[PDB]
Amino acid sequence: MMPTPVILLKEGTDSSQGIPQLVSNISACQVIAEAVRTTLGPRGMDKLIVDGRGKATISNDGATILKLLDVVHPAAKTLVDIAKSQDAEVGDGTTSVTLLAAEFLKQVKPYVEEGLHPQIIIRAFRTATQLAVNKIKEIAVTVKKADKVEQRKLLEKCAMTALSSKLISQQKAFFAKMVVDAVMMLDDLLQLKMIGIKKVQGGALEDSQLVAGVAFKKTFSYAGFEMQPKKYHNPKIALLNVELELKAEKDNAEIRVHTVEDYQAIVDAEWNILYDKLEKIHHSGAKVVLSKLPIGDVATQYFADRDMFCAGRVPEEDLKRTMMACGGSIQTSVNALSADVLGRCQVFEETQIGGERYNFFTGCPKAKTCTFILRGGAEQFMEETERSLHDAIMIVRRAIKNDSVVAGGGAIEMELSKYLRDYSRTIPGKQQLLIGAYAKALEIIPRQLCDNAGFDATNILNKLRARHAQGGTWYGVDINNEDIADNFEAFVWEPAMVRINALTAASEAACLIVSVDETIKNPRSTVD
Amino acid sequence: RPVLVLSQNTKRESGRKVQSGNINAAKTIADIIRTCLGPKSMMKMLLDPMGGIVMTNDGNAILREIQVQHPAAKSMIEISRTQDEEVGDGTTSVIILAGEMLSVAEHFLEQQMHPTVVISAYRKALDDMISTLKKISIPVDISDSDMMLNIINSSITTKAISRWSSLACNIALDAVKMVQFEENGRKEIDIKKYARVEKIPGGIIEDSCVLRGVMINKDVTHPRMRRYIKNPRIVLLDSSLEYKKGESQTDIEITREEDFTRILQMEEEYIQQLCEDIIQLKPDVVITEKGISDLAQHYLMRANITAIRRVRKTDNNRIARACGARIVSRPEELREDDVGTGAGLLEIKKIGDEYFTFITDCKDPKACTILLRGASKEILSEVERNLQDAMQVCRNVLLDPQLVPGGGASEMAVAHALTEKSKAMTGVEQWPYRAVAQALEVIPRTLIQNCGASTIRLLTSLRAKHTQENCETWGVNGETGTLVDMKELGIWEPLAVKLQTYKTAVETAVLLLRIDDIVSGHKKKG
Amino acid sequence: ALHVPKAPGFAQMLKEGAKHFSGLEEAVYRNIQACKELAQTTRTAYGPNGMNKMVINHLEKLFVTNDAATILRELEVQHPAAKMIVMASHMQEQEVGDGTNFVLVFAGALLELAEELLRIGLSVSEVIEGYEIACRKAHEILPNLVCCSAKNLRDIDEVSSLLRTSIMSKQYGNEVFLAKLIAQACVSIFPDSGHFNVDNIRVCKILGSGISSSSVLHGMVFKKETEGDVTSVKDAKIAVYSCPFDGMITETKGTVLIKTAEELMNFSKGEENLMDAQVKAIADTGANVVVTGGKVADMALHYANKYNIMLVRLNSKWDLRRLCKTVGATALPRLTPPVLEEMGHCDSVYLSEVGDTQVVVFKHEKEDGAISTIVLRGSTDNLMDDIERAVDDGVNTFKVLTRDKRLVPGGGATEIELAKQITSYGETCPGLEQYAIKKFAEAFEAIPRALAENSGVKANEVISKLYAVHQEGNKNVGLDIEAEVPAVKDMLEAGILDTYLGKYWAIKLATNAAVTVLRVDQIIMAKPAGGPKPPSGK
Ligand SMILES: Nc1ncnc2c1ncn2[C@@H]1O[C@H](COP(=O)(O)OP(=O)(O)O)[C@@H](O)[C@H]1O
Ligand SMILES: Nc1ncnc2c1ncn2[C@@H]1O[C@H](COP(=O)(O)OP(=O)(O)O)[C@@H](O)[C@H]1O
Ligand SMILES: Nc1ncnc2c1ncn2[C@@H]1O[C@H](COP(=O)(O)OP(=O)(O)O)[C@@H](O)[C@H]1O
Ligand SMILES: [Mg+2]
Ligand SMILES: [Mg+2]
Ligand SMILES: [Mg+2]
Repeated sequence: MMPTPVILLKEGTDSSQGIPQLVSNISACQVIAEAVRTTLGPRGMDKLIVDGRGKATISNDGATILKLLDVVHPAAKTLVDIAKSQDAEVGDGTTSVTLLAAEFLKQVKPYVEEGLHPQIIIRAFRTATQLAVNKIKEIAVTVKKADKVEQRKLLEKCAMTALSSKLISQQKAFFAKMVVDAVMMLDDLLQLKMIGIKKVQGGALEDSQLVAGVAFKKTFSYAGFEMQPKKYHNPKIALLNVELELKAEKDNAEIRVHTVEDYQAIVDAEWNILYDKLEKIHHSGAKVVLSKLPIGDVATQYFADRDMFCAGRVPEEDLKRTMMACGGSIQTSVNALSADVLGRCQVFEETQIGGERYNFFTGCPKAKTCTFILRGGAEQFMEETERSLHDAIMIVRRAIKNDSVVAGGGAIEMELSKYLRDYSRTIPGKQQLLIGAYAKALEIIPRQLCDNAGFDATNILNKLRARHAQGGTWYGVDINNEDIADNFEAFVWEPAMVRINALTAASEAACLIVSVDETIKNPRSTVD
Repeated sequence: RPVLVLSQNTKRESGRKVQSGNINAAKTIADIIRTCLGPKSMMKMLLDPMGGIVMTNDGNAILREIQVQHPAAKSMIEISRTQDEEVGDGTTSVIILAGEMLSVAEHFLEQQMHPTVVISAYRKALDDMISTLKKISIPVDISDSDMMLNIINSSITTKAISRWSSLACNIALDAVKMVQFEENGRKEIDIKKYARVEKIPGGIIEDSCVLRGVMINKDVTHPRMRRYIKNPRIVLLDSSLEYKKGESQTDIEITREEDFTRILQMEEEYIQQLCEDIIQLKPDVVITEKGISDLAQHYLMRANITAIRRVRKTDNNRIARACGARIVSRPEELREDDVGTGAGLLEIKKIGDEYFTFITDCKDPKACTILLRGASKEILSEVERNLQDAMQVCRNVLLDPQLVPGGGASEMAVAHALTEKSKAMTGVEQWPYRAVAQALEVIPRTLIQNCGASTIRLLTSLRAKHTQENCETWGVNGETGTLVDMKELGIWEPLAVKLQTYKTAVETAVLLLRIDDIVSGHKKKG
Repeated sequence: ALHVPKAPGFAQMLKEGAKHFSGLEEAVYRNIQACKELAQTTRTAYGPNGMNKMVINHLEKLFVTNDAATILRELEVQHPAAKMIVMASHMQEQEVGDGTNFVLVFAGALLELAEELLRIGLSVSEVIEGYEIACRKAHEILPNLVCCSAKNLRDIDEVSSLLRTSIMSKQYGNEVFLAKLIAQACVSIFPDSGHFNVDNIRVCKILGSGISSSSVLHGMVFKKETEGDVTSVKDAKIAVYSCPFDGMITETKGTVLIKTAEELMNFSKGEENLMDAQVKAIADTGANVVVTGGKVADMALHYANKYNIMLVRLNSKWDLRRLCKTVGATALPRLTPPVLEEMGHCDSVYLSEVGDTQVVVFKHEKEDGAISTIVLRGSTDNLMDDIERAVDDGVNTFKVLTRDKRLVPGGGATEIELAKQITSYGETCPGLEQYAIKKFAEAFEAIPRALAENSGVKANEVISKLYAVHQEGNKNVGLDIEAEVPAVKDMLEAGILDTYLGKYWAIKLATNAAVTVLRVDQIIMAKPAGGPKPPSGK
């Protein structure tokens, strides 16, 4: 190089180009994939990440682990992005996507080092991915009967498969039944905001319950609250968005009087306004009053004197769930509290759960919402239980959308690898090597499963390859018996969309990484 | 903690960047001295780190007085030094040619051509250039002094000494002719050792001359000596003429009263014996590279002998060559053949405020000194450099009596011949061949640029002229910017210088084209 | 005798951090070298076989693309000459929308050959004059190189074929699908009136399902949720309000002056009754969807829920105007019920979830409307951004085709023919201008050379074959990238074509930038300042 008295780019700009740059990109992708390798399979392990604030997060979820890592390598961030994409679109497979992408890049690295043109590799990946997706759609097993029992069993099996890698895998049948029950009560959109997740410290995992209704924590009761009865047997619920307090009529309001009689009249008028609101609420027949805005002590004592229940400052989403379950309407005005806008539940009760008070609305027959109350011995315990249940919920929702399943345990990918190898053996030969590399790369997941289980990956892979070649589509890794088994008959079921999205995203990430040849890093501005 | 498979201070570069940097560094080196070529060259002032000033237009001196960091520039500096040492002329030409060849090679390197192909084409072109240069050469009768003087004048027309051309040419020719020596069937010139150049600031440059003998900045040891001897018999020595300690430890032990005086008297007697052994040959001048004792001076003046002491070994060797003497390290072994007869005059005269010893009338001397008088030390240094160039050119012509046309005529003729040969190549390496062939046009182009005329019109006219049959001696007139027949202007230059220039330029291009990786920062590990 | 003082005059008068460069070697060659460096940095992304580049700006924002204009935007270019060439490229992007890499490559080649000409002995003025003459000759030749015309723009297949070439340079693997999408979106737009608006094509990027799952929608998509409880309307009668969905207030100052208890008790009840009357009046016109640009009052939302009116809030007024154009409504400044002319109609409005984000869709069933939207799926944000850049290039190509319908062969065929014709013209012109004209013609070789280099073949063999075929008389023959060896093929049948205006404007701007760079003789750079950006750029 030369000093170049006036330089072209700003001083401090770093540029890397050529084969070394792409090889380094592949190595960075390998490094990222290594961080989630041991989290895959029933024998997977959890990771603990501590941030600068000292708060530790414990997760088996690949997307969460990748997000927590402060990745700054531009090529490595693609793996995190595709993990986020897989979590958003599907909700499961956030580790398989990264493993597949890194394995693709690793398999094609030797060809890159030989000077092979990246466009050829990109075309080979596109062809292989299209063929693999078509094969998945072709061989996916579906039942065209719409049988309720069969559909529920399929959903439960999919939830169990999605759950048999987390800390709650011991109670996976229990939690899968809970998740299927929760999802089946959503109406048509399967909105996630309609499934509440409450975490209460203390108690065992089996103590966790699903409320066929709505439940939320007690919200800063005022004085006189303890005189209110805490159990009703057919209450009418008045959902309100109203501040039941003595307060200024308006922010800009001002009262100008010149007589003590008018002063007393104004005071009595404020009191009468509050009491008129309370009386309009009371005459509606409602026994439980929930408000999004604060309810004052005067209103609390007024309701206590009438054997009523009040709870102010209820969170908005909890009020929405209460409306969806009991079947009323949130009223910003109490002037027309007809029976149409009043909720109704069979039993309302306030009980204690692990040192916290919760309000229970059970017995709703037309409920379109749920509430999970999760019990655990630690904060991160409950958080990871929530993450596992979220994975199961996404899986069950996707299965509701389309009941197409493929066998897990790597069986689907071994079948895809065999199909792609057979296809590659019938092409000129420049694309043959790359498609064969793709097929070999698809074998990472069963190998990773065997490695995590402490198995002999080579022997299991050889047996799987021979079995698939000689006949058998759903033969995968059997973790319990340290052998191979028909995973379809073992009910290791995954929705086809999970693997479809995984292959698509991994191929797109690999093609994007390979397509780059130069990286330019401008100097940081305002480093401070 | 930091692993560092390699050391932290190690930095590595590779790829197209290295080649571009090397070629640009060579181009910059060439651009430094591009303007110092031709009869219309402009001088430059160099400030030494020691506080001195060098004012010159010689390419090698300018490049030597520059410190660079890019190793390609170091290669170019070494190339200039090699050209100066091998032939003494053509340093600016070889630097410019190397730069131009590297530029035209970068042209192809920007495309998808491997440097090995360019190197092979360059080597084929170098062979063809050598063949054509040998073809267009003409012979020279070395016995003709007029032709030799004309060749030297063509050599020094571009230097600051050109204003006094006949004087400098005669000085160089006479020095080279009289230093020429032959013994035991081996011929030698040896301008480095003999033909010493001594510069005394002051006087006028017209008073500069080559002496038929030697000059040293020495005076007689004693004022009673003779400062003017007509036909001296000179004796040269290495050993001191004084009492000295022995090699072995030789402690004495004195117990008698008369032993001390005896020791001192025997020291005196040893000095007397050495002086008598010297006197036995009846010489007139005694020269020693080491000290001469005061008692020895007395004993020599007793015999009317002029003595000079503390002379450098190189100076004493030059004196021996000049006066036909032989250095003797033991006076008791002094033979008649060792006494130097042949010097026709010895004179100690004072120039300015210093005494100088002249042995300047030798008959058939094989060594000489060049007395330079000038305005100052920088002017005299430049004059000495120009005289060195002239003597190197004269020696090259004497060794190789071939000549080639100057003024860029040889460049254009060889370029045309190579271009004509290139149309039959019908390959992929013909393009670098033709490009490096036409890269020779940078010498006439630089000459025209320095003259100040129009480069494109004159160069096109010269190419059209060289496309004819008998036009290999058509070059550029450096003073008027006109096309002339080079055999009419008569600026010819030795074939050896041109061959060395072409070879060195092509070899530099090959060497620098071959490198694509640079690693630096590692320790010497010595 | 140990230091060289500054020369008396301007050198001593110069400021501390200032720099002064004068003369050929010190200014012009340095500028040419800087421009050549910039062109070389951008060169590798040219053509279909161009490679994407990860560019990280000063804000740690990652750009991966092969769009030359974007790369130059995100690069901290410091040299003034390179800045000038970047300005020319950005002007080409603004005027046409494609051809920025061509501008940069042509300017770099022109400046390199200008340095070569100056070295052989030509003057700057002679080079500039020859370049201008050759540019005029090229602009004269160019209309004769037109091979085919668009000849239709309301078709789908034909316009898709036209736009395939423009978005084949970027996203070389899958350009047919993107061409079909952009063609459908542009054909929905561009009514019987010849005016075509680029802004009417909206791109909404939703993450998750790969770019092959992208679709075109006749309407608008907004990534947010509804304020009310109604989430789907089948015969939308949207009424758009540019005012907050709340009781209008005085602009001067509000103060409720209460003097009696009756007023204090009746104020809130009267306000509620008034707002209920307003909402009922709005609903009586049949408006089942209400869109507002401001906040929504709680009582307003309650009374809208009571009357089953879907509420959508648009914070950005540009989105409000675009929605008004899409539906055919007028933004009411007040909360008055809309008359039949101001009430927009959309055949379906609903709340939906695509991937993860919640979206509100104003969907038309006809294949028409003022605004059309392309929803882009994908697995990465950067990939979706690159697809959006390709969509912008396709839309700009469609706009250029609407302006001028003439097309020229691509893949270096037009460049090679132009070089041949300009060389033939310069072979006849006497004087020193012939060297500059021939160098200008040779500068066109940088396009097929770059295409061949990116494709991975030998450029010299491709160029020699191109000259051979063009001398034979085939003006529509160019580089064939679907081969492992240097080969050429006729590119009228291949359908690889370029817009005439794109080439015309690119040539004009590149030549102008080159001659403007050459005109500079002295540079006086002031001391750099660390100011918080010039106030003009904010
Ligand atoms: N009972 C099982 N036996 C064998 N393999 C299983 C079983 N359950 C799940 N797997 C495998 O675990 C993999 C998914 O691991 P997991 O960490 O749960 O989700 P992710 O795909 O996000 O990593 C799937 O490829 C599946 O084949
Ligand atoms: N009177 C002249 N007219 C034209 N050219 C000349 C004349 N004298 C010398 N030259 C040319 O100038 C060159 C010598 O330049 P010089 O400064 O000696 O360079 P270098 O020091 O590298 O030899 C020779 O090639 C010769 O052809
Ligand atoms: N299929 C193809 N075969 C050969 N050349 C092509 C093909 N498609 C496009 N090109 C060429 O690529 C060039 C476009 O390069 P591009 O990357 O778009 O730069 P810019 O964006 O500055 O136009 C066009 O000149 C065209 O001739
Ligand atoms: Mg899973
Ligand atoms: Mg010379
Ligand atoms: Mg383009």
